[PDB]
Amino acid sequence: CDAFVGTWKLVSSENFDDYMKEVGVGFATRKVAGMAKPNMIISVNGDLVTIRSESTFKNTEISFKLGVEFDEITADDRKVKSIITLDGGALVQVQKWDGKSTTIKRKRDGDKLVVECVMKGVTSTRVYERA
Amino acid sequence: CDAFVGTWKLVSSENFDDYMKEVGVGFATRKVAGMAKPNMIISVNGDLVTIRSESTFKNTEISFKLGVEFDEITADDRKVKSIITLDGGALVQVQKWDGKSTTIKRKRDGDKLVVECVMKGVTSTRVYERA
Ligand SMILES: CCCCC[C@@H](O)/C=C/C=O
Ligand SMILES: CCCCC[C@@H](O)/C=C/C=O
Ligand SMILES: [Cl-]
Ligand SMILES: [Cl-]
Repeated sequence: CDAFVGTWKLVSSENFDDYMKEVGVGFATRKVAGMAKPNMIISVNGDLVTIRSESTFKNTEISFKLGVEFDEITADDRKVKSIITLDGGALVQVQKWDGKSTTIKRKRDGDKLVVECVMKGVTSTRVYERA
Repeated sequence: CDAFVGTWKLVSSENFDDYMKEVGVGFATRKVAGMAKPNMIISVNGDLVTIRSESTFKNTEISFKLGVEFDEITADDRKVKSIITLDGGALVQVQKWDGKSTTIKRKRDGDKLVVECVMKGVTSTRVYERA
């Protein structure tokens, strides 16, 4: 799971607004979230994975074990159940809440970390590179 | 558990260096950790409690359920097991790792949030007030 380890900075964002729309994120947060260029810091300690996201918007962190469901408060303040798994080199996170769910796929593409977020057919894609 | 909810800023620190010494935190981190004036953001969402700590030093966050042990990577990068409990108005956190343990008691005193950290008889006390 070490291919993801390191510090990553956002270099491109696509369709993030309609992904957020689909998730139920409100207008004001969408403006601030869409203007942020977060760093994403990923580390592994033994079996424990950690992902820190650092924007002007918010600073969040999740710590989790692969394939063990955990409770999470997302940056837009949803309380979700998440499970994160490693699937052929992609880190795949499923978040469930209030009868909905969204998949967040983190994968390595050349020198890039590509994050694909899907919910109900709406996809957002954010690309990161090492800082 | 709502007495702790809100944003808190550090107003005083006492004996933090020897507490850190006792925990095993290294010289360089002790300098940077001791110069930080963190904000501490506490929220409750249903049964889920969250504590964000925001310094120039690091931004961390733990999310937990009361009385349910969780794995944590501390700001100084120890992997610990923590259990947090509510004991007569004090939020009490025990961290265990490598045969050691330390207790972090968060309590309300008038308008202050008082954090008392103990390990092997060495105590540190940090006082926060609402930001
Ligand atoms: C701020 C809106 C929350 C929706 C999830 C989105 O942030 C995923 C980002 C990944 O980099
Ligand atoms: C940075 C050293 C980690 C040791 C725990 C100490 O930070 C507790 C602070 C509470 O406010
Ligand atoms: Cl690379
Ligand atoms: Cl008060």
